[PDB]
Amino acid sequence: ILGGREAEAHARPYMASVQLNGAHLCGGVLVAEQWVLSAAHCLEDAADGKVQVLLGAHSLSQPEPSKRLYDVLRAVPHPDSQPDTIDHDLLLLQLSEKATLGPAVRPLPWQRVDRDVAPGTLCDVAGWGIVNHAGRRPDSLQHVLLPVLDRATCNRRTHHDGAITERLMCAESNRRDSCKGDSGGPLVCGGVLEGVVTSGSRVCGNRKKPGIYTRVASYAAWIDSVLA
Ligand SMILES: Cn1cc(NC(=O)N2CCC[C@H]2C(=O)Nc2cccc(OC(F)(F)F)c2)c2ccccc21
Repeated sequence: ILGGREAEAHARPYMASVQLNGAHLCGGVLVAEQWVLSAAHCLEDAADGKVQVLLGAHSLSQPEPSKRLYDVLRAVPHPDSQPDTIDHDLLLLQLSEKATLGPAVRPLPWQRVDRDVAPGTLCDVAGWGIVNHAGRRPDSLQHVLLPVLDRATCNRRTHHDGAITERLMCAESNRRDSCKGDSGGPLVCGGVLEGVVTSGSRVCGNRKKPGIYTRVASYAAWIDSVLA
């Protein structure tokens, strides 16, 4: 997260760190007792690496009573996701058992009504991604509040030049932004999950290249099918 602040520890009990061989790789969001949603590109060339999900965390490194590292029974990328596109960039991770719930670990309600978030709506995105251009990695969860950017602006040639489909949304990226390592994490608006940070390499903090988020409401039936 660029231009953000250290999050209040455990105030986002849905927040997941998706880890590969013990290192933070991507954000994710607990959406059911046994299921974490993230981005499909996260597991590109993950091969047979050990994929785990850390729940209940603030610090990646320090002991906390609510922190638990879960193994993953199933990783389910969206069938239409592809390495060279930003489309359908969702991943569902089935934990090896249902998560132990409490004040620091709780699924987030998620949007099923397929209607756009209004431009200017202030939404929260959190993550353990890089916090500066040097690539400094924070030990603890960071967050930033970002206004939703209208799709027409986001689609201007100067911005993302027609790439933003009805299944995607954008947020402003003027100094405050998601960045490398924040992919897969949640964009939350009014206490409901609306977006998942896409996992394509994108310059961070430049107003001319807004953040892109997959609209969870557009994939409601897919999320349901995988859980079933
Ligand atoms: C906006 N933005 C999104 C990008 N993509 C992206 O993050 N990923 C693609 C799928 C995997 C994930 C990733 O690279 N994770 C990763 C890798 C190494 C360390 C690490 O820990 C960390 F963050 F440094 F603390 C995290 C991305 C990449 C570059 C620039 C902007 C970028």
